[PDB]
Amino acid sequence: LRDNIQGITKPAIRRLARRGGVKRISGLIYEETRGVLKVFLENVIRDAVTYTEHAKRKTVTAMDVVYALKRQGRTLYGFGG
Amino acid sequence: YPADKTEEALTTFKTLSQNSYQNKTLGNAHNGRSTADGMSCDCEENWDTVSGINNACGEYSECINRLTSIECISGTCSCGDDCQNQRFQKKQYAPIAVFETEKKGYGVRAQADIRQDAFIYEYLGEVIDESTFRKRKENYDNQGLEHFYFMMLQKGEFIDATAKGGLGRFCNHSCRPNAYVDKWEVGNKLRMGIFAKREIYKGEEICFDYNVDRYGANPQKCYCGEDNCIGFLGGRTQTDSANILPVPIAEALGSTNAQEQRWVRLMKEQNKSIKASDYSSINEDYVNSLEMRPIADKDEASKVTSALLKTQDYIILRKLIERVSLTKDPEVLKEIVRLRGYQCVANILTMIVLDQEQQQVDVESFTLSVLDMLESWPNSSRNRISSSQIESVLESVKTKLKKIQPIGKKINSLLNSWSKLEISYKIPKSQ
Amino acid sequence: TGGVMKPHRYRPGTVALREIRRYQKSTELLIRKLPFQRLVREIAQDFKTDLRFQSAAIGALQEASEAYLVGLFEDTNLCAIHAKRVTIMPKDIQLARRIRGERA
Amino acid sequence: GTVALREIRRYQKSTELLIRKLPFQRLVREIAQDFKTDLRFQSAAIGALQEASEAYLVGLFEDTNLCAIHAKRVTIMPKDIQLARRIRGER
Amino acid sequence: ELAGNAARDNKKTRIIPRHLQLAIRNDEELNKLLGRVTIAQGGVLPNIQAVLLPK
Amino acid sequence: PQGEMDLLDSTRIHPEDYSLARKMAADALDIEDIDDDDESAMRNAIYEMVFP
Ligand SMILES: Nc1ncnc2c1ncn2[C@@H]1O[C@H](CSCC[C@H](N)C(=O)O)[C@@H](O)[C@H]1O
Ligand SMILES: [Zn+2]
Ligand SMILES: [Zn+2]
Ligand SMILES: [Zn+2]
Repeated sequence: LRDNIQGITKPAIRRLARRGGVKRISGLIYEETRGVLKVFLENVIRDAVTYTEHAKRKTVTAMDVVYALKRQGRTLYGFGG
Repeated sequence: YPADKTEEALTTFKTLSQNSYQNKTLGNAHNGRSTADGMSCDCEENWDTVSGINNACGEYSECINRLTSIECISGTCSCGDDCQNQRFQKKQYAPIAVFETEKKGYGVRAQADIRQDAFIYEYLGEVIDESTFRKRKENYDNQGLEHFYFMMLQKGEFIDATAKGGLGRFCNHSCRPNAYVDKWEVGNKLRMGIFAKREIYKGEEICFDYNVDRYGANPQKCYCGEDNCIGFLGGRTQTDSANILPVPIAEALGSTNAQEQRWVRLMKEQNKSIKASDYSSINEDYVNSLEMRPIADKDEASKVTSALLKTQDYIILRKLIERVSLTKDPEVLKEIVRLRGYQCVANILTMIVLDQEQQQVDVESFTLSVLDMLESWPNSSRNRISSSQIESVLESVKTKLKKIQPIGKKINSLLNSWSKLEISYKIPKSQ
Repeated sequence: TGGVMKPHRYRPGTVALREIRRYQKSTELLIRKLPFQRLVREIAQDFKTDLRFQSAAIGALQEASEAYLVGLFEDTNLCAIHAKRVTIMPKDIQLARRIRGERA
Repeated sequence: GTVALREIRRYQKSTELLIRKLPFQRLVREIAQDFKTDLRFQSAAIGALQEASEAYLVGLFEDTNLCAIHAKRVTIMPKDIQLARRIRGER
Repeated sequence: ELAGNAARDNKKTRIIPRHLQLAIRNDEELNKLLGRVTIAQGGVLPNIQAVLLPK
Repeated sequence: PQGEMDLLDSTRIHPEDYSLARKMAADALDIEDIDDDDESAMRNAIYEMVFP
């Protein structure tokens, strides 16, 4: 898998901004949103990965993800928490 | 004022109170995707107890649906029944009358003063598919009808106002219109309304921009009388490379569709910049690179005279004057005299050698390039010159550029030649 | 004379406000599943490979990322409104992250 | 303008508390009275409250200065206060 | 209770995460208690700013 | 005004005097760019005199 950060396409991030009540979108903002999404995903994925590695498992389950998110003060309801 | 023709106009077609559909599938909003969760405005019903009128969703209210061009539906919205955003459904048209003036046919006039952004009248007609539109268009072209009666409701769906419709079909095109057509959503359907772009007073004609796609049809001359008129009815070009300068002006320079194609094809396709279609800015390089051939047609001479009366560019006038220098047909020159070419040449001189947007050497070259055909044209009376008094301009410019002695001597020879010509009579008037 | 009059285009903001209402009324996922899954796998590859990712974990990650982005865009819209603008810029994103404490 | 930078440099280099002790003490007692009467207070609890409130107000003023900077201004306004509080999550 | 009421305004007999998110976010004290939680498939409350609208 | 029909066809003026009538109409409207040989301007002038 090689540089699929472009998979978060411009209409999709436009939709995500549009849900927040934003009327106009600058042309330079898309790289910034991709960067912050990469940072957030990086942190949560890192925490989930070390949770899985402590559990002596090779597959990340939903429980590790919900645990990592709740440990960052971003508690998620609906996935067996 | 002009006599009312409202009933006479009404008798020409089957009056409709609402849009008719070829079938139940056409004209549905969201391409037929029924939005069961219809967009309900959160407005509270504001009933004036005196008049019994529900003032909710008014013009100066904050109704979200009104802003988003969606009409409230009774029994589904919190605004209640008979709100102020049911203009299409209640059919509350502005009061209008039909009359006739200038070269136009029937036309619509305002029977009362109409506010800005106010709904005027719903464009009515039969909703038809593309094939039915093509068949009706072919039938009308066979019938020789000289009037547009088709509007695009949306992609693949048109509205015909020929045999059945409303008063809106009599609205005439204006290149500086006071009204405009807009698309709105009423329930699960799409409507086309006409709204006031500005404040319109009683008796004034109501007009909108047609922005007409010709679909390959020939141009029709525009007689709206607006100062900003382009002279023909149309819209956006069907492709790039189609025009660089306005037709009359382009054909005045000897350029045609092929010569306007060739320049853009040679540079734009080879990584050199040509701007979009806009005649407000003249591209001097195209005019310099254009080829020039002598004029032998009087309609081309009329187009040249129109270009002189319209174009302000130095380079276009230079190349037109050069083309006239190549031109030596006496009949075209007599036509230019009838068109009063001297009158236009006076302004062409004045703008360049009295107003100074250029360099003195280049203006001198221009003056030497424009005195020659003035010396060469056939002249038989000072009454030709009297329609322009271009001699006065010649005196002013020889006095301003007195240091450039060839121009002065040529103007001396020119005024000496013109001074000897005969004169023609003007009937004396009582005093 | 068989030409057609065009319906012209909408004003800037009308279709924007329409789609604002449409996306704030509906609840489906706005990020495509497969590119987001590939992105998650790309981020996870950098630490230790041969890591299988259950569908529920990917869905939870997608939901959390969408919630975070929506909240950040709400804050950035507030920032843009404060600066007498209606268009959000990256400087508002950076300022929102700064005041939120996510960026030092 | 010069004395503004002098005050900024002096207070950013100093470490003593800037809120006066006795009015803050009376404010704490007045606030605590309406939850329960006849309340006693240790001095160290009042000092801890003063230090925490001063740190919180300094952080709020820094974020408010950032908000004021955003709007091409140099003067802080109440709208900056509620913008910082709204974004930070207080109600 | 609040979720069933919010469903009742939506003319629905099925409680979904959307109604739960509506019930939580529209009540001040419940929003205060459940501040830092994201409801899966809950969506966002409709909120358009006043000066964002045209004139 | 340049059309096939003519204003003076509804009068008692003979067709040999149509240019005479148009010169009268043009000179009465104080026009000065008019030339006798320009029939178009004559027709425009008489049209604006009889049907302003
Ligand atoms: N400004 C204008 N100049 C010339 N013709 C115009 C015009 N505006 C409209 N038209 C003509 O009117 C047509 C639209 S239908 C308008 C009503 C019609 N003229 C009638 O009286 O029955 C156009 O296709 C064109 O032929
Ligand atoms: Zn309403
Ligand atoms: Zn309403
Ligand atoms: Zn026109």
